[PDB]
Amino acid sequence: ANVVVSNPRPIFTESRSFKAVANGKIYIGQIDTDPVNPANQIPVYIENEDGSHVQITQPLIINAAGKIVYNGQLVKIVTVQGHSMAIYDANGSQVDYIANVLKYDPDQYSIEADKKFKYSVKLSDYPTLQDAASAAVDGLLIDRDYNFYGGETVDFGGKVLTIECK
Amino acid sequence: ANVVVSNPRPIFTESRSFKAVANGKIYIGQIDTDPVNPANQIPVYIENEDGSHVQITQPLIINAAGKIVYNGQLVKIVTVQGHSMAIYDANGSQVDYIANVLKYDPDQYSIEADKKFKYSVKLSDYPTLQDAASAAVDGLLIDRDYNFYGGETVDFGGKVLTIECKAKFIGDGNLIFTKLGKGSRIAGVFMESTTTPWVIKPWTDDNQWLTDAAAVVATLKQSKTDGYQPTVSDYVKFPGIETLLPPNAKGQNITSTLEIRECIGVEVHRASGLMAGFLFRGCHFCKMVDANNPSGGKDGIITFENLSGDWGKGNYVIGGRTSYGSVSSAQ
Amino acid sequence: TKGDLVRAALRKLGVASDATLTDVEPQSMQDAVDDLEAMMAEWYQDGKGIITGYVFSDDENPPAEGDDHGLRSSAVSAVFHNLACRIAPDYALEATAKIIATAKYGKELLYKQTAISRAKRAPYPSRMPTGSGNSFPNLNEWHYFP
Amino acid sequence: TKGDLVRAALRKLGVASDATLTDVEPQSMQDAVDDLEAMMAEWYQDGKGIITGYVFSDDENPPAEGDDHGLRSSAVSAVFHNLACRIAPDYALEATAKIIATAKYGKELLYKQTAISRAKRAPYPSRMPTGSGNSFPNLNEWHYFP
Repeated sequence: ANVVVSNPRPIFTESRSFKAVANGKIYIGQIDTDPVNPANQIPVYIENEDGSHVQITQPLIINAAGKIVYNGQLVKIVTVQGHSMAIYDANGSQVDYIANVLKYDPDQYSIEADKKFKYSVKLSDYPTLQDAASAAVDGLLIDRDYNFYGGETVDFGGKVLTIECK
Repeated sequence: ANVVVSNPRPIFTESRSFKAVANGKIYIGQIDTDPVNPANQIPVYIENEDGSHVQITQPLIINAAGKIVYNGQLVKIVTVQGHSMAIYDANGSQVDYIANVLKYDPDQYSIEADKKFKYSVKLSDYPTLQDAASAAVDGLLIDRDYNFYGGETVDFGGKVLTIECKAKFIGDGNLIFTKLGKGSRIAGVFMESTTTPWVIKPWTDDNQWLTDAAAVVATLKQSKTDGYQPTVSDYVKFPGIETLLPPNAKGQNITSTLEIRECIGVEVHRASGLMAGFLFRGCHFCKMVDANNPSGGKDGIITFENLSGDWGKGNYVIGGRTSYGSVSSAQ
Repeated sequence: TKGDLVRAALRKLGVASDATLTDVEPQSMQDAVDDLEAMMAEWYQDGKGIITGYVFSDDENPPAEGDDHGLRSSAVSAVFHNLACRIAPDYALEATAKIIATAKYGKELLYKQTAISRAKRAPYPSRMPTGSGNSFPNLNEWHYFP
Repeated sequence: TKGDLVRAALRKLGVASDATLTDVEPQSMQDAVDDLEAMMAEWYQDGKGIITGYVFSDDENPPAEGDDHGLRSSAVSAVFHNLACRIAPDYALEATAKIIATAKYGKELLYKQTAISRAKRAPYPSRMPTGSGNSFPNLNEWHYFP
């Protein structure tokens, strides 16, 4: 859509020189508070595009490309809330502090799309009402005509359905 | 989890070199226009470390690392709208031109599904009803039972939400719904208690009456229908019934109650349940619309309690019917 | 942190730490680099000035920060004392005796090898004898080789 | 507090101890470390700059303090005392007389052994006769002196 990140691939550099942060640490924690404190600091998860979340240690390691790395590979790190990011270099000096990091990006989109959307099947996407009946898990929509004969039975499988006929 | 890590400070490099832009000027403007002209310029905001926003002029100074900087310190520069961005270096050469910054990564319907499909949340995908209620911005679907206890408060965030209950709410005490806006609907609701309370039947099989105390005690059973729980009024009505009844069948408070507390426009449609009650506390302009055969408990099926809050007005029973109850069905 | 100096950006923040600041982030975002480029035309007059390995930067597409320098690792220890004195008037101050001395001493070292090679006598005139102490005297005048 | 001179990270708090600070941690970051790296870059050329001997950073966790000492002995009394004088203007102060004297006299004894290796007088040219006081030289004249 219209949503895009500032850095197409996350990369962290020194404040007044364009050179990657080497052997840096990133502390991820609650918004508008220092993530240095363990109390504010939150656990970070690797978001697998499969639809799995696994838990890893709270600090993120910065390689020599200035990119996030965990388990010797480029990872996609997510949190369960809006977070603050604090970039620290190898001398432990604070390069940059970002109080607010929030994004809507649903990628994976197996787990996400169940919770953020409603489901109604349209009769136009099936050739028969029987197929659209078994494919209705919540909503059912009748947007076109259906022929029927004496003694034609349609089964919904015991599912509770809100049917809308237009 | 879904909040992907990012740095709000964009990386700047030259068009034909890897050298980072420095001592530049950045003009922010309207969608698909040149931001350089003052006519197309739009307010640039700084997102502070208190989460507040202060308005600044469109020119942004670029540090020697190719990142955004303003006030001489590292800050987050945000906008409240889509915008055009023109990146310039110190020599006045135009590094980039972005016609509309918020236009980027389009295609692949997963991202673009936000603007063209109805939102709803599902109770199975959130740990609790508290989480599912506050995460509901449109629909709320109850696809599993929710265990509740008295004093359980579910915050809906002050939003108009259509709660479509295709599953029960199990528990005893008050399941408290707060902050539901005007025009909110609760439809298909069912309320069932976890325990099965004792009930007495003071009628025959021809649906008359039993006026003998021992005969009412003889029909004593644990059920949620074909009788209602022993009332204090029943003790006066049938003399000596109380002594005959066991202690466990007396003093009962077993009702599964959905309480709408201090909301307006919340109308409970298709109210059903076994040992069910609906208590509207402090509410005004809230109706019970077409209740379909509920069975009452110690708490009334239709209860308007305006003892807390101001005097009730607009609290109506329009259509529907009720059955059983150990107290007044409409009170 | 700072790695290898592949940019005048790393030089600039170190120069600001020498002149005024006590090893903290500078307000500069292009200041010392402008003085560096102007000093490296007085030095390295197309290799006829002070040779530091410098190569010119266009400063069109180069922003004049990440700009070309090509300076030696040896030449780093000189320049940041010279540039420290150059941004000293900019703050309405004047550099101390340590900075100006090392600035000249660093400039001296960079030109040292150049001054050694260019300080050499020219060949013997074309009027030196062929020599009869050199066998088979023939040549009139001299070769002008040695 | 004054640290050991084994590595640049631990060296740094002892450099600042000389110049200004007394029992205070250095507010020097990586800015003063790179100045020491380039100090022994020019000096690590060993054709011009005075031979110190040094081991350069291979990146430990800090990229510029990943180094180790390669120092001779007179270089031990030279390099960090010189660095202390360079970081004294950072705090807008000038180093005391003991620090400047030690760094000089440390650099002075360091070039003492270096000078003998590099510089030696050239022998006789090749206009040189063998000499007739020679007894069986087995040559008449010489290619140079030998």
